[PDB]
Amino acid sequence: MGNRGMEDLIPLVNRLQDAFSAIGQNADLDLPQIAVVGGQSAGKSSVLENFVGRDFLPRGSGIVTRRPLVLQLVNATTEYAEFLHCKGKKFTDFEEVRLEIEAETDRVTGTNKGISPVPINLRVYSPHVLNLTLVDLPGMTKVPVGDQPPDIEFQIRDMLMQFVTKENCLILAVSPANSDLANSDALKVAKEVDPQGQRTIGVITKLDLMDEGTDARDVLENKLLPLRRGYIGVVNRSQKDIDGKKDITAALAAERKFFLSHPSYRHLADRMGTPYLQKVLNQQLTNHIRDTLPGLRNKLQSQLLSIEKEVEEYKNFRPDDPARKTKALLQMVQQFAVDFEKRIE
Amino acid sequence: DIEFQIRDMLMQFVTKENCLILAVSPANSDLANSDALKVAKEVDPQGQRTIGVITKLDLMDEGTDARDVLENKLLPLRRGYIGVVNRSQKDIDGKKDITA
Repeated sequence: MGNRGMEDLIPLVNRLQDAFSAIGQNADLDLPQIAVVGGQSAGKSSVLENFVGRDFLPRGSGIVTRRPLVLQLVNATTEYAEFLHCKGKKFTDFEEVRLEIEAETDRVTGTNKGISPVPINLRVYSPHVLNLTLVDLPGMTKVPVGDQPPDIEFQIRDMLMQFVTKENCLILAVSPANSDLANSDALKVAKEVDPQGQRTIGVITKLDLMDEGTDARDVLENKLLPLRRGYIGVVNRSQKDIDGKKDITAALAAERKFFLSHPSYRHLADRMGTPYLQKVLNQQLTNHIRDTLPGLRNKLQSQLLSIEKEVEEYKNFRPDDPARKTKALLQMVQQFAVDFEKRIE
Repeated sequence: DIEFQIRDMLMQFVTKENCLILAVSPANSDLANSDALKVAKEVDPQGQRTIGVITKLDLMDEGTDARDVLENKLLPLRRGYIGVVNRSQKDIDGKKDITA
C-alpha cells in the first residue's frame, strides 16, 4: 500500500485533529473529495486503484463502473471495508471487496449496462488512510445502450451538475487506454464544467498507444492544451493485461521505462507518472491543509481572546478572602442602588 | 458554440432529402461515446440512410475486437456495418500507395 507521504502526513494531522477534538469544537481541514470522470471504459477505477498502489476496483473494457461510489476512508487500527447497506461484515481481501461490490452493482442495476443514482457507500478503515471521501463515477455514455433509456446521458449530466460541481471536489479527467486520445469524454466534461482548471487534474494515457507517427509532447508540456494544473502522463493497461492481472510494481516500472525510452517523453519521464502524480496530489493536500490553517488559527485567536477576559475576572483569586466578598457586596449594593434609581428616574 | 455551429452546419446538410450519413469512428474510441450515432438516430431513428463504419482496426487495444460490433449485433442497424481500416500517420509519412 503506502505511501510514505500520506503516512508522514497522518501523524501531524492526527495530533492537530485530536487537539481540535479535545477543545470540543467541530473543526476539520475539509480535505478534498476525489471525483474521477470519463466515458465508457475510461479506466476511472483503474487509475484510482493504481494511484492507491493496489488493485481493488472493478475495471475493464466497455462499461464496468456503473454506480457512483462514496469511498469513505477512515483511519483505524486494522484495514478492512464495510457498507452502509451491507452492515455486519468486515473483509480483509480487497479483491473480494471488489467482487462483492460489483455483485451489488449488477444486482441493483441489472446486467444490461444499467446505472443507479444512489451511490454505494464503502467505509475502508485503515491505519494508512485519512478521513477522505472518494466519489467514483460510472462510465458515461452518450447514446442509450443496453437497458438505458434515450434520456440517459442528460441525466448523467444532471447527476454531474448536482454532485461533482460542488466546491473542493477534485475532478480527475482521465484519457484511458482503450478509447481514443482526443475523444476523451473525461477531458470533454472537465473542459465543459470547469474551464478554469482550479480543481481539475488532467491525467493522460496511451503515450504508448497513440497513432504511429505522432506524439503528445505539445499536449503534455501544457503547450497545445492550455491547462492551469497541467498534465501528468501515465499508462493504463489494455484489456489483455487487465484480464491477465498484471501486478502494480511491474506495470509502473514498464510504464516508467517506456517514458524513458520514448524520444518525445524522455524529458517528460520525470514530470509524468503515477508516483509523481501521487507526490503532487499529496503536496496539494499538504498545501490545502497548511494554507487553510491560518484562517482557523486567527479565528481561534479571536475566540480565545474572549476566554482570556474570563480568566482576568478569575485573575484575582484569593480563597477565601473577604476582599472578594466585600467587592461582591459593593457591586450588588451599587447595582441594586442604580436599579433603584432606574425605578424612580 | 463551435460544436453547436458545426452541428447546425451539418443539420443544414443532413436534413435535406437523400443525404446518406457515414457515422465513422475508429476502433480505438468507443462507438457509444460518439455523438455521430446520436445525431444520426435523431435525424433518422430507423437508420435507413445511415451507414456505420469502424476504422483503424490495426490500431486496436489489446484484449478487444470489433467481432461482436461489426456483425450488427451490439447495435441493431438495418444494413449493418461495413468495416475499413484507415492509415496511421506513418502511412502518409512513407507515402503508401493505393495498392499497398
